[PDB]
Amino acid sequence: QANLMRLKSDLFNRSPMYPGPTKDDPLTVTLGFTLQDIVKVDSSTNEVDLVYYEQQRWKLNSLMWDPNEYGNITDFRTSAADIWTPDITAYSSTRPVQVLSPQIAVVTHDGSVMFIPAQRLSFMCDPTGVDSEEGVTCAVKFGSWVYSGFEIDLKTDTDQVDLSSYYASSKYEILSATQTRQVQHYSCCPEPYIDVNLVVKFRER
Amino acid sequence: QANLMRLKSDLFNRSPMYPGPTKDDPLTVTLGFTLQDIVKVDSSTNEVDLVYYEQQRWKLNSLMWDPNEYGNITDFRTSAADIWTPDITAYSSTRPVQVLSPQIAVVTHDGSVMFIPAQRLSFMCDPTGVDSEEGVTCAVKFGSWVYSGFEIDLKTDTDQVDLSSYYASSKYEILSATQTRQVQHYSCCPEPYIDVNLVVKFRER
Amino acid sequence: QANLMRLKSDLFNRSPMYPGPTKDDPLTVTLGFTLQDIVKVDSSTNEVDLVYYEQQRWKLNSLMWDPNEYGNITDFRTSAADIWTPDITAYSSTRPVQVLSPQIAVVTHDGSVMFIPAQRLSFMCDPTGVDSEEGVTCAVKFGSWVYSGFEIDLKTDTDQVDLSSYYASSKYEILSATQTRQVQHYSCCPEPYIDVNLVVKFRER
Amino acid sequence: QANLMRLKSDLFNRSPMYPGPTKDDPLTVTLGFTLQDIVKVDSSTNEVDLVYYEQQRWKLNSLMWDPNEYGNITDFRTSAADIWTPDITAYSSTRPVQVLSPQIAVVTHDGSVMFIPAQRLSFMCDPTGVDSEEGVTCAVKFGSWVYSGFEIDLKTDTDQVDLSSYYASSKYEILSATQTRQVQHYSCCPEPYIDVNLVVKFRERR
Amino acid sequence: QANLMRLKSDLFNRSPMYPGPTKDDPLTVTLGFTLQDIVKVDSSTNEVDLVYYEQQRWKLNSLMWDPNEYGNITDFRTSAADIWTPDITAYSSTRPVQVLSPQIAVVTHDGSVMFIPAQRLSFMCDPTGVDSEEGVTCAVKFGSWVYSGFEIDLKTDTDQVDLSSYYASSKYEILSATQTRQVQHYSCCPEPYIDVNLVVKFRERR
Ligand SMILES: NC(=O)c1ccc(-c2cc([C@H]3C[C@@H]4CC[C@H]3N4)cnc2F)nc1
Ligand SMILES: NC(=O)c1ccc(-c2cc([C@H]3C[C@@H]4CC[C@H]3N4)cnc2F)nc1
Ligand SMILES: NC(=O)c1ccc(-c2cc([C@H]3C[C@@H]4CC[C@H]3N4)cnc2F)nc1
Ligand SMILES: NC(=O)c1ccc(-c2cc([C@H]3C[C@@H]4CC[C@H]3N4)cnc2F)nc1
Ligand SMILES: NC(=O)c1ccc(-c2cc([C@H]3C[C@@H]4CC[C@H]3N4)cnc2F)nc1
Ligand SMILES: *[C@@H]1O[C@H](CO)[C@@H](O)[C@H](O)[C@H]1NC(C)=O
Ligand SMILES: *[C@@H]1O[C@H](CO)[C@@H](O)[C@H](O)[C@H]1NC(C)=O
Ligand SMILES: *[C@@H]1O[C@H](CO)[C@@H](O)[C@H](O)[C@H]1NC(C)=O
Ligand SMILES: *[C@@H]1O[C@H](CO)[C@@H](O)[C@H](O)[C@H]1NC(C)=O
Ligand SMILES: *[C@@H]1O[C@H](CO)[C@@H](O)[C@H](O)[C@H]1NC(C)=O
Repeated sequence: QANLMRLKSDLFNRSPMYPGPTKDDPLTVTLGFTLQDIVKVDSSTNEVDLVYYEQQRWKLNSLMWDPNEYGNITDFRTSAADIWTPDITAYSSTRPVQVLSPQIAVVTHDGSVMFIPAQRLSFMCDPTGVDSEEGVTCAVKFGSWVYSGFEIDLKTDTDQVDLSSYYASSKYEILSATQTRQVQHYSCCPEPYIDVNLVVKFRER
Repeated sequence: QANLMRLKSDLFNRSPMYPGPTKDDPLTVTLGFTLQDIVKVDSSTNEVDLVYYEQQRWKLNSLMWDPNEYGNITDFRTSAADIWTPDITAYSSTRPVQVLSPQIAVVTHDGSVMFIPAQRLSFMCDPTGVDSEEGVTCAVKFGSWVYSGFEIDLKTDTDQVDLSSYYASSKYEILSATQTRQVQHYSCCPEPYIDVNLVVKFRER
Repeated sequence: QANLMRLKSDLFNRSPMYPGPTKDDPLTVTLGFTLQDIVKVDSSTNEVDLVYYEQQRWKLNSLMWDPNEYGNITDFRTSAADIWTPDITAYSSTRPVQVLSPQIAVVTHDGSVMFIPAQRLSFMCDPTGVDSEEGVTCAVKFGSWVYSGFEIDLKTDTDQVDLSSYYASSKYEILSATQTRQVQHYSCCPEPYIDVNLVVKFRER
Repeated sequence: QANLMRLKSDLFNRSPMYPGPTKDDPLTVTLGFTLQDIVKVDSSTNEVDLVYYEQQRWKLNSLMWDPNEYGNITDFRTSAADIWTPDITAYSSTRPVQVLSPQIAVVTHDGSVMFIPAQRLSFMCDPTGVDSEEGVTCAVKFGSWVYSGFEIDLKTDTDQVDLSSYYASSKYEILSATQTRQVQHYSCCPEPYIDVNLVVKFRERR
Repeated sequence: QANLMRLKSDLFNRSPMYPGPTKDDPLTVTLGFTLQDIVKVDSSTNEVDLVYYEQQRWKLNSLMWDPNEYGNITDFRTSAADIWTPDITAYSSTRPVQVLSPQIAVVTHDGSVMFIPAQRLSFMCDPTGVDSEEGVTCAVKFGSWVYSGFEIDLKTDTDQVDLSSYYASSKYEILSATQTRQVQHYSCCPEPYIDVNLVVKFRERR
């Protein structure tokens, strides 16, 4: 307890909070999805609801420490309000995301942060044909809402979505699920934005 | 990091917050809409639900800085709670607006602020005839709830709503969409209020 | 800006907040309704939903100032959390009221305050007969929940509800709408409570 | 204004907040219900929705004052966040309670507090037979969730629920409504807990 | 009052908050469920809704005190925001948990804490066959979301879920209900996580 209280005090009480990334000190966030369930499709509004968790990983110099000065602590859990977190947003959602897990992240001595929020998302998707053998494909882009590619870049560790926790008695079975980095240009804005495109192909079980 | 922390400290910790516009120092807010989806119509209550994002832009002297005094920083991202934002309100909503994007704005060295909230809005609209070839037209006014034209004026850069992110497999297709400045007089109040009228004509796809 | 920051500082930072009205210093609140839409009726639960805005007006000595000492400022906008507001409550609601406008009031140099919240209210009302020529009548009382007539009195400027913003394509048309001061006694309590009774007569369009 | 600001400052800024009742300084809370409407029944989930207000009354020494030292003020209104309030909970609810009135209480010079929250409650109730002449009976217990009878006791002033504000055009009419003190033992916990059992008998209006 | 205000001040104002368990100072949380109602099943989405309360118990050195230094106070009630509480999470929920009881815990002089939140949970469950004599079985794992078995361990006092407060007029009857410790490995993570698996077998009332 004593060593950890001291470490947290030194990282969070002694400085102002990290103000986020800049063009001079950009940040790369690693994203990965673990898909748990396609809960419902609404064919009258073209909305689909997913439950998943989203692994987020980044690294800051201001969160480094030497374990020997703090009783060999290599990592700790902390409330996500104590730290900056990236503003990763689904681009075609139709409702506010519902949070299904505690807002707690893990910080490691090299300055890396891992944050794995579980979410339920409603997004735009036409499920016509879901009851056929071929199924339907739907897609949703995840990226920073406010930072361009000059401040936040994204990457994945793999292009395969993790399906090993997928609910075996779901109404829908997954035929494939990929997660892929893309670059986008928008009408509002001259600079490239980065996203990860989650593409899921599914049908009725 | 260091230069930005210093800049934010100088703009926000050294003064009281901007108390909003006055008759002596009025403010012009530029509005523009990007329509993403007409999600649903309810013909039994005459309510329609849109998903869009609303570009808001204004300029304050108290947010100016010289880039050379702060490591050539020309702009930064900041929480919308750190700054004043205009109280832009839909005049015929039937539910509280749901916020679909992070509450983060971008401030530029000339004192200009850009804020682009994504929203889902339920508003008053009769969808009878939506299943015909001619479609239906619906309209909603956006403006300040509490400031008259003597404190807040509005403008648009174009009268065409941006449709380039419109969901291609929506239940509804858009025939036209305009955004137009207007002046209104109300029973309660002797002074002109300004709004932007969003007029959307649509039908079943 | 400078004059207004100074005025707000002198009214709000230099004293404790107004603790509300007393028997020695009672307060009169003026109420008026502007009815926008009867959104739905539920004949299986006897609930009706209205959208309206409610004009509230009162006057305090502690909010007076001389305009000449503050750059000729005659009024200003301020967050409703910065000031006391009356606890006006619908007496037959079935859900929490939903707030559809920003919580911002206007204070004038004579000490008068105006606050105009837009609301959606579900309340108790039997809509049987709404589809006939004669229509139905429904009523809801608005008053302080906790202050009797010895601390808060109410009045209206007119007994006619403002119908000039009523949605022209509503499912329901308004035949009449009145707002009238009344005195009530309740089982819990020996002292008179004051309310304004909103009586609306309507039918299917 | 001046006298009241001064009184509130003396009661709330000069001390730490009341930490709640103890075995040495127990508290009696008086409860009473005023039933406004049975809004709906759901026979597919066995849930019923009531709208009521709940009168709560208790007394603390730390809220006493002499009226003569404060301009003859005998009582005042204050936000319920400024004071401790009892944690009265429905024991068979199926949704969070919805609050329909402002969170404001009235404190009197003898140290007594009155707080009357209006609420909408969904609770467990089988409405099968509601459309008959005999109706259905449903019941819900209200009590402290965390304090036993050694710290919080409950009482009623009357066993009759107040029906004088009952909505006359409700879908349901009330045949009877009682509010009655009871003592319960729970498996988790060695002390008796006190509740008030609200029993309502109703049917479809005819 | 005076002794308790003093005790609370000494435990909460004089130090920083407990930063949670570590590999060097791990923590064991005891869990137990009391099932009140299966409120609904949705066979079109495979979601089931339960109402229960979850008894949580743990022990910290930093919450110890000697009763003789504080007027023989052996325990007290305190807001759950004043203390650390474990981040126990259902692993197959489809909605945020709804809280049905006040967020108040009880701390005892030996440093032990008891916290008993009542909750409504929607979780993944196929109710096909619920209308038969054999019924359906459904399961949900409860565990820390962020702490592995090296920081938080779990146990139960019994493997039988408490059914003595189960609503007698529910749409569903319970045939059996167990609560059992398990060890899991996940794709994200090399270290063991501990959970308690709540297994409930039920059918439509007949
Ligand atoms: N260079 C600048 O001054 C500046 C100003 C504002 C923004 C911005 C951009 C976005 C949109 C870009 C992408 C598509 C829709 C939103 N996400 C959202 N919010 C913002 F504040 N970006 C850059
Ligand atoms: N001249 C004054 O002292 C004053 C006082 C109050 C208001 C005001 C006006 C409005 C309504 C005007 C428009 C239509 C409905 C609302 N938005 C809302 N909230 C307000 F506080 N405006 C000016
Ligand atoms: N004389 C006193 O000490 C005192 C105490 C409490 C109240 C009070 C009254 C009400 C009810 C009056 C009206 C009908 C139902 C509620 N609204 C609600 N909340 C309250 F706190 N009024 C006066
Ligand atoms: N003597 C003690 O150490 C102790 C500890 C905890 C509790 C307690 C009891 C309850 C339950 C008792 C009743 C049935 C369910 C809940 N309401 C809830 N929350 C609590 F914190 N009571 C006593
Ligand atoms: N020491 C580390 O490198 C590390 C990093 C992150 C996490 C973590 C793990 C989890 C998942 C474990 C279990 C199954 C899915 C989630 N709950 C959630 N939130 C977290 F922050 N644990 C360990
Ligand atoms: C930390 O590491 C070193 C061994 O390299 C050891 O001397 C020390 O005692 C360890 N643990 C603590 C709690 O200090
Ligand atoms: C800032 O601008 C000057 C002038 O062009 C440049 O020479 C200097 O290297 C810049 N400093 C930075 C990017 O920190
Ligand atoms: C205030 O009023 C006087 C008299 O009309 C005028 O001369 C002065 O310019 C006004 N404005 C300010 C900011 O003092
Ligand atoms: C309190 O009431 C008495 C009436 O008996 C009166 O004389 C006195 O003025 C009042 N006190 C104050 C401080 O107003
Ligand atoms: C605590 O209990 C003792 C008996 O052991 C009693 O005599 C004393 O009055 C109590 N109060 C204290 C120690 O403050």
